[PDB]
Amino acid sequence: SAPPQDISCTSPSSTSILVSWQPPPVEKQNGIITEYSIKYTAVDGEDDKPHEILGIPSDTTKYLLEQLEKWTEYRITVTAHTDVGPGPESLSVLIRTNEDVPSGPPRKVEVEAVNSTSVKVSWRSPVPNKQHGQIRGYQVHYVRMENGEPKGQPMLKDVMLADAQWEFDDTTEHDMIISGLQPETSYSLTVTAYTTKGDGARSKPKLVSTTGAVPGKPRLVINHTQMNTALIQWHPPVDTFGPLQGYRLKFGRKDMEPLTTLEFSEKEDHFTATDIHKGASYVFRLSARNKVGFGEEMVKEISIPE
Repeated sequence: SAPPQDISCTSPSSTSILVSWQPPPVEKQNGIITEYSIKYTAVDGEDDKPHEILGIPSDTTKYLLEQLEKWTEYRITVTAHTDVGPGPESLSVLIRTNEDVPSGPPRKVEVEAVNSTSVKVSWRSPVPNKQHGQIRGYQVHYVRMENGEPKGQPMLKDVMLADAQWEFDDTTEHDMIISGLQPETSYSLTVTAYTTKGDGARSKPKLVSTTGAVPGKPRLVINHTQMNTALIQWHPPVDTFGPLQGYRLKFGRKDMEPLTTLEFSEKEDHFTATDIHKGASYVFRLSARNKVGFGEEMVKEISIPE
């Protein structure tokens, strides 16, 4: 006898497969067809047991398999029955149900401050058996926090993978800098992965704050003193953003490199520079530091008249 023909399987959802067939050629049948049956088995699935669709009407040539596993392969045959019994089963067809969105978050989310206007976030792909498809990209969500609660509107940055690193994305080490942020401000960051079907589960939010700002520029006062010296005095910036910790002075002949670098504590606010000769130009560059670091340098060049 002849089996069903025109076997056609398609997946309309991540958990379903539409099976289609036609009766065997009537000139090649024997008895009258009375029903169809389907055999379907998840290959490599959580449930590897064969399942069946029974009692399909003789005039019915399509049937929807449902409650299948997401993005999973199924091997399928169709069999025609007569009043005698079942005939030979069709050729075997294997297709995979559709992709879905990831049910797991990106793995290993880590955050850290960069400077006063930016933070860094790192992550890896979701657990492979929770992706439900080829990961196509990620979205980093971040919202400004105030007293432990979100204040501003959330923003996002989308990262889309290139075709070249679809295949090795489980080994790619992902990271992103978010800039354009406010000094000394807390942000709550989440990361999602996406497939073609859409966005998946979000990581558990992680807090990260930008650093504080560095101090403003100090003010320089310069005097010509005896024996080819100059008294270099300074005043702290009014904007220190916390306790000042010291100063850094770079000085020497103008354009002549390298300059001499000296550091001072916050308690010191003058220095006598030596080898300051009449008829030459000298540069002084002074920055102030807090625990974050040094602010911009106040830069002054002086020329001693002859």
